[PDB]
Amino acid sequence: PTAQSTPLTSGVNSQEVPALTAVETGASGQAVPSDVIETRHVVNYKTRSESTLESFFGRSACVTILEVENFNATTDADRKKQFTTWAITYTDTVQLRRKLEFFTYSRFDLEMTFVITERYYASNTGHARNQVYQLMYIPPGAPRPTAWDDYTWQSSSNPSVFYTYGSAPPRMSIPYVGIANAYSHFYDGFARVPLKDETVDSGDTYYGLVTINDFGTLAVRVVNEYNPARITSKIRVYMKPKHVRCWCPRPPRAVPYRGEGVDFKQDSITPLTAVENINTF
Amino acid sequence: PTAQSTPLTSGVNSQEVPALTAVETGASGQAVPSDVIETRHVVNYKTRSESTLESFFGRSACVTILEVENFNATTDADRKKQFTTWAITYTDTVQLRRKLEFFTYSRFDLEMTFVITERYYASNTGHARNQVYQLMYIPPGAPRPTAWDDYTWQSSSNPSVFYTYGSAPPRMSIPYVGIANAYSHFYDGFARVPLKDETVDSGDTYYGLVTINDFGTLAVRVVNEYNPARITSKIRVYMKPKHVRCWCPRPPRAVPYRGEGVDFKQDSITPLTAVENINTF
Amino acid sequence: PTAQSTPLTSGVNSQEVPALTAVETGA
Amino acid sequence: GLPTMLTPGSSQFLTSDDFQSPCALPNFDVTPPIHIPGEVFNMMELAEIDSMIPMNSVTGKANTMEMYPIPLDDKGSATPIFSISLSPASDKRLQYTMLGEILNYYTHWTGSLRFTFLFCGSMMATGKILLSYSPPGAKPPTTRKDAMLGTHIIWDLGLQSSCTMLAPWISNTVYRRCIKDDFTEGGYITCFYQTRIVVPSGTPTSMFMLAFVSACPDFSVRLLRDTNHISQRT
Amino acid sequence: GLPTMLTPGSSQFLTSDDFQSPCALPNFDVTPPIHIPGEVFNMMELAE
Amino acid sequence: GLPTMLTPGSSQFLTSDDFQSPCALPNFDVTPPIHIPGEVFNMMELAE
Amino acid sequence: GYSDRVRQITLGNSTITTQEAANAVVAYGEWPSYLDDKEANPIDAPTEPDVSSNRFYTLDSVQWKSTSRGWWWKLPDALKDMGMFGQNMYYHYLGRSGYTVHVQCNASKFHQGALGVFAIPEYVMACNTEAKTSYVSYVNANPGEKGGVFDNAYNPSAEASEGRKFAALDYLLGCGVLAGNAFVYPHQIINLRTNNSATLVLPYVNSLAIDCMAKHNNWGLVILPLCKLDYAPNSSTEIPITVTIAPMFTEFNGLRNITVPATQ
Amino acid sequence: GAQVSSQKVGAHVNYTTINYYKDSASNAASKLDFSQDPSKFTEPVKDIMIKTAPALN
Amino acid sequence: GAQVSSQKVGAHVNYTTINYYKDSASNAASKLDFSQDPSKFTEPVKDIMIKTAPALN
Amino acid sequence: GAQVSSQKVGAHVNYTTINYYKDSASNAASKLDFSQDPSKFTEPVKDIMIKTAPALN
Ligand SMILES: CC(=O)N[C@H]1[C@H]([C@H](O)[C@H](O)CO)O[C@@](O)(C(=O)O)C[C@@H]1O
Ligand SMILES: CC(=O)N[C@H]1[C@H]([C@H](O)[C@H](O)CO)O[C@@](O)(C(=O)O)C[C@@H]1O
Ligand SMILES: [Ca+2]
Ligand SMILES: [Ca+2]
Ligand SMILES: [Ca+2]
Ligand SMILES: [Ca+2]
Ligand SMILES: [Ca+2]
Ligand SMILES: [Ca+2]
Ligand SMILES: [Ca+2]
Ligand SMILES: [Ca+2]
Ligand SMILES: [Ca+2]
Ligand SMILES: [Cl-]
Ligand SMILES: [Cl-]
Ligand SMILES: [Cl-]
Ligand SMILES: [Cl-]
Ligand SMILES: [Cl-]
Ligand SMILES: [Cl-]
Ligand SMILES: [Cl-]
Ligand SMILES: [Cl-]
Ligand SMILES: [Cl-]
Ligand SMILES: [Cl-]
Ligand SMILES: [Cl-]
Ligand SMILES: [Cl-]
Ligand SMILES: [Cl-]
Ligand SMILES: [Mg+2]
Ligand code: NA
Ligand code: NA
Ligand code: NA
Repeated sequence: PTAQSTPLTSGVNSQEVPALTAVETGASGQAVPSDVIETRHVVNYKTRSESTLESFFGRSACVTILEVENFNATTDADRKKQFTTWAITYTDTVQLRRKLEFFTYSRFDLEMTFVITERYYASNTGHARNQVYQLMYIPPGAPRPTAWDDYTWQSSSNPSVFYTYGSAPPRMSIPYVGIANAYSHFYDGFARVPLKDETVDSGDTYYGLVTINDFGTLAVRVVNEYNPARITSKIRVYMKPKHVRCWCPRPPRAVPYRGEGVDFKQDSITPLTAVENINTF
Repeated sequence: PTAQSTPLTSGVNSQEVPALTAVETGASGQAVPSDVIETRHVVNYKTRSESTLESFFGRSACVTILEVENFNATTDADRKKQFTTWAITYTDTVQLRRKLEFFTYSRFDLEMTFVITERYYASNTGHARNQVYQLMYIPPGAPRPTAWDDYTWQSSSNPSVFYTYGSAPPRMSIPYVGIANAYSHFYDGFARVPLKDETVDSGDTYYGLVTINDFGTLAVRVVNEYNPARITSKIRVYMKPKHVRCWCPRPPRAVPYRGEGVDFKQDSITPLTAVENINTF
Repeated sequence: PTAQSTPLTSGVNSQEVPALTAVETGA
Repeated sequence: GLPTMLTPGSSQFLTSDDFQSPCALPNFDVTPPIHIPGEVFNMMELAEIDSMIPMNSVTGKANTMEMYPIPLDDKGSATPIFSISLSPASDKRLQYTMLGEILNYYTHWTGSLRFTFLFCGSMMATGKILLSYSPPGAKPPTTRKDAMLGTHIIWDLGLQSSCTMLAPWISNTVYRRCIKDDFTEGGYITCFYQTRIVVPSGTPTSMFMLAFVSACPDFSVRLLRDTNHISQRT
Repeated sequence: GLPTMLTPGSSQFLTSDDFQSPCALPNFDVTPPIHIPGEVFNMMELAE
Repeated sequence: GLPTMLTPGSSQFLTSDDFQSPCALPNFDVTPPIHIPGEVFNMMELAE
Repeated sequence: GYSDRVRQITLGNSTITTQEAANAVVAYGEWPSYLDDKEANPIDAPTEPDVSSNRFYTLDSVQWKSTSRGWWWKLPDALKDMGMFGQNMYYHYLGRSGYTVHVQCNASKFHQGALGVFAIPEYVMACNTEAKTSYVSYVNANPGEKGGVFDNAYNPSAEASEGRKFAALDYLLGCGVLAGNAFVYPHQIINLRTNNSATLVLPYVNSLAIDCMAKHNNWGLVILPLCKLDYAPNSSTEIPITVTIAPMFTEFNGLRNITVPATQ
Repeated sequence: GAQVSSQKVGAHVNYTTINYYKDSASNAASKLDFSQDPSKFTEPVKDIMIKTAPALN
Repeated sequence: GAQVSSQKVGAHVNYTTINYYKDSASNAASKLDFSQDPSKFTEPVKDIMIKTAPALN
Repeated sequence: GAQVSSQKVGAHVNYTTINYYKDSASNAASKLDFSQDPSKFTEPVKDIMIKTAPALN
């Protein structure tokens, strides 16, 4: 299937007036060049292959950067650097989020890929043996780790991936896991109805998708015990929507995001650069 | 095969009384919504796919953490750090054990996976060449190592896996190896009958599965001789039951374990948090 | 191919004596 | 060799993977199977079995056999006999039922819940009891006249010892979450004297009923997870 | 094993690649689809 | 190349494994067999 | 005419009647049976004692009080000194048996109370010392027809030697699970307003075709007061609970001299 | 000796299995078994109980 | 169970797919879907509008 | 040239072998051979001995 060919047409002198319409109806303009000019025949062999939803979304996009370290931790703050937990979301970054938010609802499977990098914190503290990472998916309700070596990492039921530093970026597929018939990119509502004369706080409650969304937690650790040399790591998380369906198109984000909601920032709501004149080519 | 659809039903005025029963019979309540309310037709397309025994058990769970080291050992205690032996069991950890103990008897093949990690004990003792590990399965009766480099590691008949540090986690399948027609998760008995007036000690004998179970021993060493740099290693052992059958369901463990038996701990037998009132939503 | 099954048998009172042999034969 | 190219995921250990692996004991002759009674195929089979709700887990009764029996008497109070939220995984009383324990290995649940009540007074005790399920979003019922506006059954005590009240599947979402969650709240189960319990002389004036919960055949669970009900020291 | 030989590209992560990968949640029962109004198939539908 | 993905067990040496391996002496002509008395097939023959 | 409440059971020379039953349970829906040739293990011709042993044996009665926390027995332990069943059990290395369990407790239309009656495969119970694990004497594990009682308190022993008995803690079913979940086991309830008896028919249950009866109990029998006994004219009244059990489809292998277990 | 079977449905066909090993213990997970008989636990009664009839007659 | 499909044309044939996994979520990208109906967004009007006719008559 | 053979039974089908090498020495283990004749060691006697008959007549 190709984009439209142009038919051979000459002029008209007619009560047929395809150049005029009434967009008050809610219909866009429909006229094509053959309606308003003399056209040659042009066979169009070109296709819209690369603007299908699968083609538009068919990319692994970075959605977050996590940090973990491996060293002899002697304080609570340093013990908390030996592992990390991240509430799974696409709102830490802007690029994939903006593409998804062309749509109100979506349904897709997810390819998740990870890029893991290290550096030495210091020299003259010797070296570090090659590190193994555990990335554990903690679904909502499953116990979250409070230490890098607590019982939760035995991961009998939670999916974990063990990644060996220097190996190919690890990767797995996630089904469409939504508890609705599609994912909502926007939710104009609340998690509960506040009722007449109830004592429950109404002063510090939130609004929209943040009140109802929960895709669980990614927990990451270095499995190795500490070397004399402190190693610091970054884990970049990549998402590719595949087997994609989307519904109810939206205008795209025109101004910077300032969090997980649709809120905008007072110093960043002037996207257009003023033209010198309405008559500027 | 799907979970039950709901039929279209209206009201009743009838000598048929599906709302009443007598659970003294040992039958659970059987009534469904269409027995006690007006129902619409709802087609149920949902399945119990993820609660089949294969789905419930279809996870590699950590069952133990072993330790081995590689350094120039000059004492008996330090020589014993160059290798480790572990009686194979699922009772060192709680998560897989509790899932298995929903059942009295089981039959399954086992996927065993290992995650091997290292750290430098110290800096300024130079470096260590990449280490090879031997994990030897010693069936009951086969000779157990007394040193990391004794004759037992030649492993002519015992299965061994040689693992190169930094390679993919090693993995092998074990058949259903039980000497009975199923594994017993619980055994209400003894290994022998103590007889009238025998001189055999009855004061320090044990009870239950611990008196009869023996799945042999895992022996682990670093194959390499010592470097100037002491390396300490952890071997995490993972088990996944596959091709699973189970019999005779049990209430799950409600309070902490305190060993290989069903025993409970006096300070940890109050699992419920008291409610303020019987009328607390 | 399996190891040998055991047949149903009762007692005997017989001149057939499978319990006795002579291992001098090398059997 | 056959030209190949490694993709992302290569050499990872995903604990929910499903691959073949070499057998450590090749040519091993497994013990022949025999028929054993009580084979289980699905955890939802176990969810359909009645187990007792520790409905009276108040101070002094929690973690005793007295946590199960629901106090009844012949006084005909207008106060509710018991009140509990339809939160079968997370509620302090439902979480330790057999259904609750199974739900705490899953993230999502759907379907109808069956509440079966066994009256354990004397044969000479009579009574009518209202059992109600109120789907969420309105004032939680604390009076019979609010409770009776919801899904309910009037139980006549008699020769048939037991009455089943259904919490039919009534939800916005196709699944609820196995956690305390406003968005997937399930509503309110309550119980009132419809008349009162009546006894003649020489008969106990206070007695108990037992409450059981089980899943209906429309019930299913998804998204395997670790439970918060077992842990160990490290 | 089957004799094989790795080619250039081996172990790379190309963000526009199109490969299979193991599922972290095997045997997962996705929520049944229902008809939702306003399905989009092509970004050029929005351009019109 | 054919896209592949290494699984757990990759590169391990299990002493009870049962894999093919390249022959160090290809096209070698083994000594023809002859009948020898006393062939054994099963250790249980010796147990009897 | 025929009623779920009225039942006769005849095995050998013994008959039970009840006029206030509540149906009968067949554990896991399976009637007991003899061991098929295609599932057999020991190869000696078995002893099948039939009517000599497959008959109702009545245990010593226990007293249900307002303060009772419950009772347990193990099988075949509870029947080890019962007529020819006991003799066949101890003259053989191996035995298998199903059972008809008939629990009897009558009162009046003015009494109230409810007993949970549970048949538990591999009923392993906690020991009463925290100095050891799985530390129970053969003698304390195998009390015979007297069985044991539950307690509502856990008081583990100061010394390991004094704690070699079960910690039969009622609300943890003596084994670290909540008693409210015992209904996953084959059960009936004796609710005094409804019924005066429970009947459970048990097949042989094990991971083996046949096993050492003197080493291994296949079933626990648990009777828990779910709702306490109450009687307005006398709160201190006691009513008997009587347990009557018939072995069924008994089969024994490995005949020799008689087993005489240690009594201390 | 390739087996072609139905996949578990996702957001929006078949898959191929070849067994590489001589031991069934080496095989991937058993195929989904939807078998169930809750009645052996929920209703293990000798005499049939009709829901609409009295439990005790 | 090999699928043979047309490749996307380059500068100057077919390709083969075998699914290796039991979950459709594991599969590579959906095949090109050229479906479209711009009119549900560009002309969602109750009464048909003929281009050559007046929009309002 | 794929061989499809019966697997050794586990707790609860077939497997495929292709030989990759031109030398049989490269092949995996020989298939299970249940052949036996214990009598060549347990009863290597010239004259048949009937179990029920006297060994020496
Ligand atoms: C993260 C970072 O900046 N690390 C730097 C460290 C830290 O400042 C330590 O505090 C002191 O070693 O100092 C260096 O001089 C070093 O150790 O060779 C350079 C190194 O890059
Ligand atoms: C396991 C452990 O704690 N090792 C530590 C060692 C040991 O204390 C040795 O006894 C002395 O080297 O000391 C260090 O300062 C070192 O060597 O660089 C840090 C290192 O992490
Ligand atoms: Ca027009
Ligand atoms: Ca024209
Ligand atoms: Ca670490
Ligand atoms: Ca009924
Ligand atoms: Ca109806
Ligand atoms: Ca070494
Ligand atoms: Ca002879
Ligand atoms: Ca390869
Ligand atoms: Ca006989
Ligand atoms: Cl880094
Ligand atoms: Cl771990
Ligand atoms: Cl969701
Ligand atoms: Cl301008
Ligand atoms: Cl380590
Ligand atoms: Cl060696
Ligand atoms: Cl065993
Ligand atoms: Cl509370
Ligand atoms: Cl595989
Ligand atoms: Cl309390
Ligand atoms: Cl691929
Ligand atoms: Cl091979
Ligand atoms: Cl006795
Ligand atoms: Mg006696
Ligand atoms: Na065209
Ligand atoms: Na259905
Ligand atoms: Na045979």
